[PDB]
Amino acid sequence: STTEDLAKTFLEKFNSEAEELSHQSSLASWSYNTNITDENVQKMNEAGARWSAFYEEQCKLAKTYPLEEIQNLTVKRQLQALQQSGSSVLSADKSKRLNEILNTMSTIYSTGKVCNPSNPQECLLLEPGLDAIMENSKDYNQRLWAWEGWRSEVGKQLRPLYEEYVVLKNEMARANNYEDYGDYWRGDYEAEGPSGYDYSRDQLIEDVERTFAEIKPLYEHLHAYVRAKLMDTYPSHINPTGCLPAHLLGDMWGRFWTNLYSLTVPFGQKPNIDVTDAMVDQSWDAKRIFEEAEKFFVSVGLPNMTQGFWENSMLTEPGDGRKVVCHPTAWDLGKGDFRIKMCTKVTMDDFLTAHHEMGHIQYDMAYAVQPYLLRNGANEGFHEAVGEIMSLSAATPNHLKAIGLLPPDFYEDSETEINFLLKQALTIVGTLPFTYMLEKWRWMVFKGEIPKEEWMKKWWEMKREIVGVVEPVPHDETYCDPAALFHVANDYSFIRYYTRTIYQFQFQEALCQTAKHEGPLHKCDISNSTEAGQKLLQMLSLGKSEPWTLALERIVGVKNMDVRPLLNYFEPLFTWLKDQNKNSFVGWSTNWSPYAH
Amino acid sequence: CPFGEVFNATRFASVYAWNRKRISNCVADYSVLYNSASFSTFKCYGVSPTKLNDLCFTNVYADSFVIRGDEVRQIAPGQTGKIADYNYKLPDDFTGCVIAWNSNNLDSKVGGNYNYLYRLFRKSNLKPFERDISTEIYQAGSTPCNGVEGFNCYFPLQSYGFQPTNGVGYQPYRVVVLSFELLHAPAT
Ligand SMILES: *[C@@H]1O[C@H](CO)[C@@H](O)[C@H](O)[C@H]1NC(C)=O
Ligand SMILES: [Zn+2]
Repeated sequence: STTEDLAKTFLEKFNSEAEELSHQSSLASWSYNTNITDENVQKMNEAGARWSAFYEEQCKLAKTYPLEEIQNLTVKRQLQALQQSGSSVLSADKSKRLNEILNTMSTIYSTGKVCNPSNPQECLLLEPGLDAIMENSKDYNQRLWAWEGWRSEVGKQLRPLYEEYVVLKNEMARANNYEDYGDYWRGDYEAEGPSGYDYSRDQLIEDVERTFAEIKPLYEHLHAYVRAKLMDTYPSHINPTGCLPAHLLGDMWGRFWTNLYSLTVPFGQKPNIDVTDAMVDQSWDAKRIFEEAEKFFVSVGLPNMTQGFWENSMLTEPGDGRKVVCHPTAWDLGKGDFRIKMCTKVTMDDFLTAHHEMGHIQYDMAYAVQPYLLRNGANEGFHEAVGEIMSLSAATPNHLKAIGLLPPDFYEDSETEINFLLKQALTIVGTLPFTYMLEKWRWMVFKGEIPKEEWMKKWWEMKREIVGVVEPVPHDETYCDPAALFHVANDYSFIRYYTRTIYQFQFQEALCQTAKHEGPLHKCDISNSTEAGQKLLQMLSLGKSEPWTLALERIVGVKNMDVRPLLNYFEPLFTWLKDQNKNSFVGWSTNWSPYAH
Repeated sequence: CPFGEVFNATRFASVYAWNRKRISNCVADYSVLYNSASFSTFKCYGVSPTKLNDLCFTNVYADSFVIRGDEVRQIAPGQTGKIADYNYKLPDDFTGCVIAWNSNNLDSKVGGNYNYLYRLFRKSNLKPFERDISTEIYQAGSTPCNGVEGFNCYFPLQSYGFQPTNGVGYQPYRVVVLSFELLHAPAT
């Protein structure tokens, strides 16, 4: 018949068998994650073997149906997903070598130690030893030997592997009609959907650059406030108009500035709002936390949790001797089976992560109506943005008062509110230049615009100019400091952390305007707005069945990234920061080095 | 009449090879059926559920099978979908009652129950009350299959997977379709 008639029939066979094999892998992996067992490791790996094998043959078959021969977009979108397969095109010897490199990098990253020059008996792994330093130490020299040792022990080992990684990954990518490996990664944002919902892979760079330009003023002022407060701790080594030295940033890479809060808090005489104590005095348990998250989604008109959700989840660490993995996850096991795995504790943190993880489950439930292959977030950024805005609402003092964890007469001081926004910014605004600059480097390396003889030269040029961060020690081309971060050594794209941050405030602002919340965006709670819930469901139910541009338009009214909601969220902190900075320099010189003398 | 060997039967049929039992020459008590509240679906077509207990009919057919909870909507006149089109079809002029109940406790196993099947492909839609039990390879394109699976050549049956942890829409439902014929024969 038609190519399209055959594709539909092909997809129908795929869907029915894929839903079996995918479900059995989910079930087997759930058994392992809720009972770590050498047997459950076997059952898990075999279920993933059957599922991987089938999925691979089926991607090959999908290529027999040329997309140009296919009218229906829903059929087209499913085939498109199937026939982006990977390094299958790569020769067997090159494919075997790429995997060798990939595993070697991951293993020297996960096992490398760094020894104290002061005590050779003290050789720490990143976790827990070096992370403890980089997140807690206020001693310039301690942080420095941790920071430099890591980038020299493991980073130097990674250097020649990463050169071969780029060459091979690029070879695979070009043999798949992609310009380079970076252009392949930008594939996740491509949209060839209806009307003016189309989006090219090259547009992503343009949109990440236009939006970043709009964020830099806010960042520059956050950067100058933090620089001034770090002068009070490292007077010898902080220049009032220079970049910040890279090892003083509160983690190994400066990826987040969250751990600079004790050094930089605006009003250290004010405590954080922390309803943990109220939860213990009201005798909350894990069941009460998830019951309250459930009430929240029902208040905006979304479904309850399923009965199997309550019966089959693991909302509490087991005490039957079963060893489990405690990291919080939300599971869409297939065939109507939705679960959460969490070692829930009676704290404000775990109360907020439960709303976050239940947000994932709500997205999963909404797009279960879609065909198997379209059962996902509109793009790689959507799922977390959705989970995150549930946290934003659940944490607001308005919501905590309605829930009863805050007294009905509670009033937030302007100082407490500035304290809170500043902590938000150290995490949310602080990572935006880091994230953009990292992926911009990788994009340019894959593109061949940064030759290997200039890799570390350009890495630190862009870290100085874009991030305002300067290396404490010069680093020649024996180094490979980008690979010294987990995601780079383990072959994960990074731009998702940038885009989801922008989406999340676009989502939150559009729902808050729908709920007709008046006042500052950062105080908004969408609870009890069924209008807001409907607008939300308009997007969630689509899954990946439409261009992400249209999915975005359904909830926020525009079809692209816009940073104004992010800036609106932080506008109180912004005008405060400008006042604080009025007698200091704002911006930074790209020439001063901590080692220039 | 012996509604108890169909309804409370131990084993049920896959939807594609659905079972049929003739009920005739029979003292017919329909109150016991609509008095049991285990049934999740009890839609009647033509006849009224209570008013059914006082009507007399020429013969009664009791078709029984197992499907997924999501598909119980298809066992109704005027429906489309894989079940209504390829497995069990009700006439637009149907007179009778569709009775369904969740059977997760019986029909779903840990690790999965794959014994219940449904037909995935067919060259055309079933006629009302047709029963296709063939297993010829479905030939989707011009190239022939020669009795073996291959490119564009699919085995036409497919298993349900019934694990007890499935959501309600994916849980096994036992269905009984009661067909009442009124004219062109004497009553029974
Ligand atoms: C079996 O089902 C019938 C419904 O026709 C019911 O009357 C009977 O009570 C059931 N069996 C037993 C042992 O109760
Ligand atoms: Zn999440």
